[PDB]
Amino acid sequence: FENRVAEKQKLFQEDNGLPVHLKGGATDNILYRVTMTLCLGGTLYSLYCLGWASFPHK
Amino acid sequence: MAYPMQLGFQDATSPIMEELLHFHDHTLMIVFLISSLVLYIISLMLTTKLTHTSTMDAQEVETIWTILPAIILILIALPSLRILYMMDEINNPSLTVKTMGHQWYWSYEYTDYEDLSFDSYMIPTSELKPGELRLLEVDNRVVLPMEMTIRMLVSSEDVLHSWAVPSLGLKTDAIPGRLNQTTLMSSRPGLYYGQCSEICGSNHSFMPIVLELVPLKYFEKWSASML
Amino acid sequence: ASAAKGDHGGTGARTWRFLTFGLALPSVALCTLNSWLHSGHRERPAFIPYHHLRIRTKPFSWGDGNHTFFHNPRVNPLPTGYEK
Amino acid sequence: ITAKPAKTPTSPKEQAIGLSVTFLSFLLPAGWVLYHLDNYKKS
Amino acid sequence: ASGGGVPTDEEQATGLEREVMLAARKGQDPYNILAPKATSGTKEDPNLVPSITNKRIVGCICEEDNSTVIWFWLHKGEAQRCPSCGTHYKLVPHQLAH
Amino acid sequence: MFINRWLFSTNHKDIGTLYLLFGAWAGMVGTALSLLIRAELGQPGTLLGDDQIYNVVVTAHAFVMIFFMVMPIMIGGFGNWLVPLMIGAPDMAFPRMNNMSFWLLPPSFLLLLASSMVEAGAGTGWTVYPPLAGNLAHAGASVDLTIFSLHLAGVSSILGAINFITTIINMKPPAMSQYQTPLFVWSVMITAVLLLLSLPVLAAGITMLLTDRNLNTTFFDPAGGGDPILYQHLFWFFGHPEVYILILPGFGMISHIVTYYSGKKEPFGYMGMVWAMMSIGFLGFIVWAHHMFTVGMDVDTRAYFTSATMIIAIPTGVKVFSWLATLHGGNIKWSPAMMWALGFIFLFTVGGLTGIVLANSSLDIVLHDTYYVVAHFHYVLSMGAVFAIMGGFVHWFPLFSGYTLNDTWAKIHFAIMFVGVNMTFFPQHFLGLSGMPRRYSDYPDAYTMWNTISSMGSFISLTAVMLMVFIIWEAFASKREVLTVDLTTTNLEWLNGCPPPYHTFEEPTYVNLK
Amino acid sequence: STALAKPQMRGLLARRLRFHIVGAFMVSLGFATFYKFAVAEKRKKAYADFYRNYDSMKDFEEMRKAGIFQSAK
Amino acid sequence: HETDEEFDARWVTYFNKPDIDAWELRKGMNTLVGYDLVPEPKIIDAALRACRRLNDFASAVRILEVVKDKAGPHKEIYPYVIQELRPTLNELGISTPEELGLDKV
Amino acid sequence: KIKNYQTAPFDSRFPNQNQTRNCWQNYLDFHRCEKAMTAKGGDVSVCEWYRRVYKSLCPISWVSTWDDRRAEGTFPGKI
Amino acid sequence: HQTHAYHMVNPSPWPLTGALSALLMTSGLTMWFHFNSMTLLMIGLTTNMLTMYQWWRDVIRESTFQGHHTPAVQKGLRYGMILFIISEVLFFTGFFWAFYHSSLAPTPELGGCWPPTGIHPLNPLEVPLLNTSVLLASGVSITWAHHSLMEGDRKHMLQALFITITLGVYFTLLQASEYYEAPFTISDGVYGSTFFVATGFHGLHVIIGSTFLIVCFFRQLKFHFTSNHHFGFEAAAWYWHFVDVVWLFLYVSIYWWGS
Amino acid sequence: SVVKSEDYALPSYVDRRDYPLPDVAHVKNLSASQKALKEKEKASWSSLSIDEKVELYRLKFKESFAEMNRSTNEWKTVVGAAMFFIGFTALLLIWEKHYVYGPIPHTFEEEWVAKQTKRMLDMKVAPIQGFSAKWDYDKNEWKK
Amino acid sequence: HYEEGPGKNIPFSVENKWRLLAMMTLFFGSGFAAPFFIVRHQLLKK
Amino acid sequence: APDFHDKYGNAVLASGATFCVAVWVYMATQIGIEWNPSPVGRVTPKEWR
Ligand SMILES: CCCCCCCCCCCCCCCCCC(=O)OCC(COC(=O)CCCCCCCCCCCCCCCCC)OC(=O)CCCCCCCCCCCCCCCCC
Ligand code: HEA
Ligand code: HEA
Ligand SMILES: CCCCC/C=C/C/C=C\C/C=C\C/C=C\CCCC(=O)O[C@H](COC(=O)CCCCCCCCCCCCCCCCC)COP(=O)(O)OCCN
Ligand SMILES: CCCCCCCCCCO[C@@H]1O[C@H](CO)[C@@H](O[C@H]2O[C@H](CO)[C@@H](O)[C@H](O)[C@H]2O)[C@H](O)[C@H]1O
Repeated sequence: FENRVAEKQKLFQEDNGLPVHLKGGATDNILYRVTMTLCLGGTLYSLYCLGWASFPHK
Repeated sequence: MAYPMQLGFQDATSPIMEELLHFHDHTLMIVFLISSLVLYIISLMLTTKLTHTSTMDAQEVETIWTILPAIILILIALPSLRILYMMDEINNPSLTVKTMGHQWYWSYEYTDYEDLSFDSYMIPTSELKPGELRLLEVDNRVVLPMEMTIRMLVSSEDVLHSWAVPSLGLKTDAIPGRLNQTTLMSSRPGLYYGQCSEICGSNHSFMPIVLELVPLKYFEKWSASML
Repeated sequence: ASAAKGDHGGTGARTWRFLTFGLALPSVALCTLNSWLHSGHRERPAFIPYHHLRIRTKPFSWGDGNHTFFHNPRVNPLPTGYEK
Repeated sequence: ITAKPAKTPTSPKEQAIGLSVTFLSFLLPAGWVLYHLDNYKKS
Repeated sequence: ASGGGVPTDEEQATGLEREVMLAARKGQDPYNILAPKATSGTKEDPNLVPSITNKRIVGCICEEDNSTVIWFWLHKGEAQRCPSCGTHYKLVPHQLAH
Repeated sequence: MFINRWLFSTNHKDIGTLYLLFGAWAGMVGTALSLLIRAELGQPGTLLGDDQIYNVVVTAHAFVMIFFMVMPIMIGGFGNWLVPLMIGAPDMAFPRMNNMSFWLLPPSFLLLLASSMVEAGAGTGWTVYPPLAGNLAHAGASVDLTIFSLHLAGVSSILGAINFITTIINMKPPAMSQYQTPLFVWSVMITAVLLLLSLPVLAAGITMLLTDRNLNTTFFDPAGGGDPILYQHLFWFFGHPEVYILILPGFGMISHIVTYYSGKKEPFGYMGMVWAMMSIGFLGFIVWAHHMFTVGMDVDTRAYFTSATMIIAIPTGVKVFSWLATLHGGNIKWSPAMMWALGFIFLFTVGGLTGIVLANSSLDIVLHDTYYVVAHFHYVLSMGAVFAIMGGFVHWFPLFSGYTLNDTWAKIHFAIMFVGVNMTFFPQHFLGLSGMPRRYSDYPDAYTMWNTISSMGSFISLTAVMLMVFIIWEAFASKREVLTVDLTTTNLEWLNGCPPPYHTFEEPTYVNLK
Repeated sequence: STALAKPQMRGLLARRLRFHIVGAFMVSLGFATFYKFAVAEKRKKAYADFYRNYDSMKDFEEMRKAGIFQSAK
Repeated sequence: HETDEEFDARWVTYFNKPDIDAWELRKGMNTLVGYDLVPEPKIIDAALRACRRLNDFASAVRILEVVKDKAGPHKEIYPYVIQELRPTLNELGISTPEELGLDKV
Repeated sequence: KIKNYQTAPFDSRFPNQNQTRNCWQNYLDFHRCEKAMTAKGGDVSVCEWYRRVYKSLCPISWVSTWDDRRAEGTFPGKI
Repeated sequence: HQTHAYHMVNPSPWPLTGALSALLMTSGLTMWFHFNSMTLLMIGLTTNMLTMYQWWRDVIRESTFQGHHTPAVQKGLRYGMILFIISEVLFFTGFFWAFYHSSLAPTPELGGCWPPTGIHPLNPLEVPLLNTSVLLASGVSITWAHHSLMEGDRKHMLQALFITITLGVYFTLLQASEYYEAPFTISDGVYGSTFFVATGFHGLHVIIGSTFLIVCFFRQLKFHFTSNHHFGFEAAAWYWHFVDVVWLFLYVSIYWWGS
Repeated sequence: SVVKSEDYALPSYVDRRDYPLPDVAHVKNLSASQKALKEKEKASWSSLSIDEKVELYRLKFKESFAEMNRSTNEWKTVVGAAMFFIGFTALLLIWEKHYVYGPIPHTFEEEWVAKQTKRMLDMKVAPIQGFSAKWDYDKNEWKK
Repeated sequence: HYEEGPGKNIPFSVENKWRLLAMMTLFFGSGFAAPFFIVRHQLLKK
Repeated sequence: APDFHDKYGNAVLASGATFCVAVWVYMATQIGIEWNPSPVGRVTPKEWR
């Protein structure tokens, strides 16, 4: 391995106004969407499960 | 039992409950005095137009208001700990009785000589007899000899309960797997009531304790007739 | 103690490597010998259905409800005894 | 503290409406439930 | 026994961390990491309070060991005095972006 | 813009505001739960059902008031807003982890609502003792939902505490020592040290309860050799420090409010105030078995817990007298905030003194698990903690919002709440001396009179709560913008205006060493 | 027409304080004395008087005749 | 600390500084009213003459009000102090708050 | 032979509120004594004291569960 | 522009996804324990890993790539890590308390003795002694790693850190094998309960520490650490010595004294 | 005169009796005659009329001590409103008693209580002070 | 960057006092009503 | 200029006091609340056995 820290420092310091979590480029946005979709979808699912569990299934 | 509009403790039925009453009176006197002093000082600080807003020296006064309370605590702790060690002294009981908590009723076992045991359930309100107390009466009372030292042993066969009789100064938790001991001595005959004192589920409110204190000779005949 | 060795002039990488290879790994290799030696199966004890063991107040959330998570048929009996 | 006069004053009439709507928002749902307690118990 | 391959702060530190390390070598403190030392505080010898704008909050610990700090905005212009001990402060505005 | 600001926040003020909104919503749930308790008790006979439903309501009441109302408001809400402003810091040490402490609470609250919706609820008491809380006497999901709710609230406050301690040790001006920070900052750091040490013990104990319920462990089950009493030690080893956690940030706000409305530049006896809060925090870790005096503990153990518990009166009495000494000579301003603080001094003292009565294990045998304990703790919590919160809310609302309350309405609200809480709780002393137990849906007929009066009190407090909502509405509806505030030279949090800009102390304060 | 005399002008707050704190202490001893007579002594004397001639067998006989017991008719 | 006479002399000296500036005048009065006393006439006298050198009539009047306020319910103090200040009031043409109507609510 | 039993006397090895070990110890002692007597061909009646004490102290369900477990071979104490 | 040395963090979604993932895991364990389904739990485990991965990636971005970690930032992280470790020590304390409470007064159900009747403990001189020498060795090799790093020696840093991780992994495998081989299980009364819960939380912390060391390994491969600035590696070393010390207490208490 | 929010960081005016000389004058800007009055103030104050003296005071300060310390009738509104809302609370309790609470247990009926009270006395409930102590067992009546 | 100043540092609008009243009512009212509905749900179950 | 309290104070105080006293009196005495006062000096004991 050679030291490529300087290229990363230039990438993450680019003055493009992006928050750090998206500053890596297109892959950051994809991973974010996957994460937030699983969190929101999975939270809706937990509410459905709570609704199901709230009634006797006799 | 408690009577309507009661303010303080049920009248004491055992010499220990009597000590607790006198010790509470001594403590409450100290409580009323401190909180009157605080309310009074408050009103004193707030009722003048004279001011003094510059930096105030703290060391002199912190002595008084640290040593005064320490001394007062000591004047509480001394009689408190004397009574603690009293309720713990050796006494030689004439009788041992066990009570097991259950959901939701007490059972009692008197197995010094014979195998005597029975369950004790609240009288439902719709079956009270005229003059009987809602939530307090049981079908089978805990009959015990008056004027004698009795060892009570308390445990549970399911969840926690707690076996209490305010008149005698008693409350011992009922814990499955454990055998807790307390001593009971009534100075008088009569009927003494208590209620389960650890949350134990749907009928926690509805599993009372009623002791029936009578002369030894009546106790022996009752024991015999319950076998 | 001081343990029983010596160095201390300066505590550097060289000293700590000296201790990794000269003391720590050899102790591991010794304990490894010692263990891979006292290994191989010890006989399973007679089954006795003691009520304080093999507790089941609720079926486990996997398998048939009755098998612990790292059930070893050879040495873990079920509450009715060792398996076929 | 000093402060400016209200930018959007709330007259006595407006405070009476805000206060009434506030108390109703607490009283009516709980009142509805408690009033119907007997239909719930025996159901 | 030993060789290299590990970058130093001199080679690789960047952004604000590098600025603070480069200022520290010059004996300078643009990011306010050190407590400034008081002058005598008189009107001829006021504490000099650097700022990047035209006012800054000062806290004055009037005597050593006071637990109470006295806080006030110090404005560009004539020296102002601590409202509790009277010690003088003067704002010296501007610069920072080297 | 909206999502970035309010869901992705890394700003101490906005996160402080989220906690205040959350704790205000919890407060409504808590109050409703307390009114159901008192509607059942306001007449003899059975209103709601047997003890299960009644104690589900009692359990939820306590968990909501403690974990979702008082802690988020005092530590999350006031601590986040004020602590960085009071030390001239630009934010918290960990501004993004700060946001996770907040967001862990709505799901913690959801798990608690869930536990009451499923099966028959968790009717266990907020102490969640086994075996009642075990998988036989509370089969099904309610108690596990309750444990997981506490695990989330635990994690939230542990990460909170690490954030506050670090921020307060590390982010002061380089000239400011710890003995130049205001008392409220002290109170939050000390509270945070208690959270840090006590919550992990609770987490261990409720994890053992979770495994007793679902993995066939038997930590608290005598059939496997365990001991129900063990859970009580683990729980109260946390639960006693928890009660000091609920009141300490309250003591810090009281010191600032009394100082401010007395027109003083500083509290009387600062170092005695600091010493007292550290001593209380320390002593708070060695007294827990005063919650266990009837479980059958040896006599010398009961003698030690009685004496060590009493000693807390000493540092606590220092504080009370120092508050009085701060009033002394003041140019007293009778703001609604000052009235809440003066009520706090008196009513907290009363509840502390009935705590000293319970500390005597001999008399506690008779008072334990009766309404005398309920009277003690509602004086320190629903008068103490609550009056501190209301005093701090009316005092700092103009800083957080840039708008004033109508002070006459806020004084009317105080007078209602004062009458309602005292009418609720004062007669419970009589019910406790005369033997009424805790956690009862019904009582023998002799206890009717005090229960009826106590229920009427609670309805008076409901009216004050409803009025508070309307008072907040009125302030935001009329928009009276703050112009000047006095004593800024000794109250640094006001010095950036009202409300302060989003970014404050971007240029730090100047403080020289001399 | 006559000059007004010089009044005390210093320590007015400390002087009011000292006067009322001494007041509060005297009141406190007055209350401690009252309370030991109306509550504490009254209690000890109620118990002492009740028991000095108490006959427990006779107490039981009245209870038993009034029909209150399960074990004694 | 110090005797009463040394406290007063220090305050007299403070206000008697010929080139006392407006800031020192205010600081000296705002500090002085934090103490548990009503200032001696000779202190108030030195503060009124300092008002005169600063050409500030209104603050001379305000200083008389604050003497009256520091006395709280001790109503004999203010009339005694005004009595002792009369030759200074007369010499400097300071009217009291009462002669100005500024004691009306 | 030295009788008139009223109840178990105070026993200084178990002076505290928890008396669980007092019950257990006398239950063990009784059954150890009865086994030693029924071994060496002898009189079980010298064991009688322990039986009286544990009967006075021990909840009937504990005795009964311990008796079933001794009959099943699952009693975990050493007899 | 700021003129203090502290880090104002960009607004971030990871606190919210981390909180939701905590809801999904806990409602998921509930689902699993009572409604026979693993679905929520697996989604919660997944979003939790994703959150941790991005959150810590972003801390790396802010420090190594963006330079936000001035000495005052770094000093705050030191305090945070020390406090965190203190909270984990108290968590273990409550399990040690459970263990001593049950073993010091063994109740009649157990036979009134410790170990309980029918429990046959591991011999503490066999694999438990091997484990102890493993984790003590890995405290020596990680200290060699730290000194190499400070001395600027890339190759011996990677070699010592690799040796440290291999020993963590060996510990983990030895322990998995010992779990399988043990004749007593979690359901064997308070013996199995205290044994498996205390050693199992310990083993989880060994996995967590090994993961953190592996992260430091790859960051060092990528040259992220300077000979003077390397807080991630220090935090992982502190945590690692914590895990070793907890093991010494378990070994002495549960395996040796409790056998 | 007009105070502005964007003035927060500047020294400001306040009427407080413990801070009698505030950091700025109440009125900073002066009209033509107010400027002539400030010049006149530099000469002997005996030459100033009462009106001029008052007007100098009102330039420097907003309210006098008597004004800023005055009492108000606010207490009437506060005590009266609190009683009004406390009275409104009783409306809630009347509704609850009418619509929510059902009949109380039969043990509170007058004949039950009379019998229960007898039985409490026959069992000598609280015979030392609390209850039966207040009954006279010789005259068969409550002690007067 | 964000709006600063009174009425702008909060997640809810105070532009219109009546819309604000409705929002505050839904917000506090939902919290207050919930335990009564949960008690109701529990009674209606068994 | 008289403020709100000068103009309305006396009325708020008189009406509030009167309303509060009347509605609490009505609530306490006319709607069937069981206060359960002490029987001491009030109840004539009656044969129960
Ligand atoms: C709301 C219902 C009230 C019911 C009244 C009782 C009826 C008497 C019947 C008719 C009387 C007939 C005679 C029978 C005597 C039986 C003696 C007994 O058995 O003995 C035991 C009793 C004796 O107690 C009492 O003797 C009543 C206590 C009254 C204390 C004064 C405060 C009263 C304030 C005003 C009303 C309360 C609401 C606000 C209270 C504020 C919180 C303190 O039981 C208690 O322990 C309760 C005390 C609780 C401990 C907290 C104490 C701290 C209080 C604060 C100090 C305030 C200082 C200044 C004084 C405070 C000035 C404001
Ligand atoms: C902080 C704690 C707290 C508070 C404030 C309260 C408030 C009240 N509680 Fe209590 N309560 C407990 C904690 C608390 N409680 C605990 C721990 C238990 C024991 C649980 C158990 O046994 O397991 C308990 C038990 C308990 C019982 C005993 C039940 C039993 O044993 O059967 C009763 C009975 O009357 C009771 C009543 C009330 C009442 C009427 C109030 C009322 O005074 C409430 C009135 C409303 C308020 C005080 C809210 C005001 C403020 C807000 C919502 C803040 C607004 C915020 C902003 C504006 C930012 N509670
Ligand atoms: C804010 C919360 C809070 C606070 C601060 C405290 C403070 C104190 N508490 Fe309490 N307490 C609770 C909340 C709190 N408590 C709760 C929720 C419960 C029940 C838990 C449950 O079971 O659900 C409870 C239960 C509880 C019990 C157990 C009773 C039982 O269940 O049987 C005890 C016993 O010792 C106790 C004691 C004390 C004492 C000595 C203090 C001391 O810190 C108080 C010290 C203060 C003072 C003493 C007043 C000021 C001092 C002076 C003016 C000086 C002069 C005074 C003297 C010389 C005495 N409390
Ligand atoms: C190899 C060493 C590494 C340990 C990790 C092991 C893998 C399994 C899962 C992860 C467990 C980690 C957490 C600790 C939890 C408790 C039990 C785990 C210790 C363990 O693995 O014990 C096993 C039982 O596991 C069981 O039940 C397993 C039960 C599996 C379900 C996991 C329990 C989930 C609930 C945990 C809730 C966590 C609460 C944490 C709150 C944190 C505080 C805020 C032992 O197997 P056995 O067959 O009984 O005996 C061996 C017989 N031959
Ligand atoms: C603990 C906090 C609560 C304290 C007490 C709250 C006071 C309640 C306020 C009024 O609540 C309303 O009361 C009505 C009756 O007064 C109910 O109408 C009910 O009764 C009516 C008339 O008798 C019918 O007209 C309606 O259809 C019927 O639903 C109505 O639903 C309910 O919202």
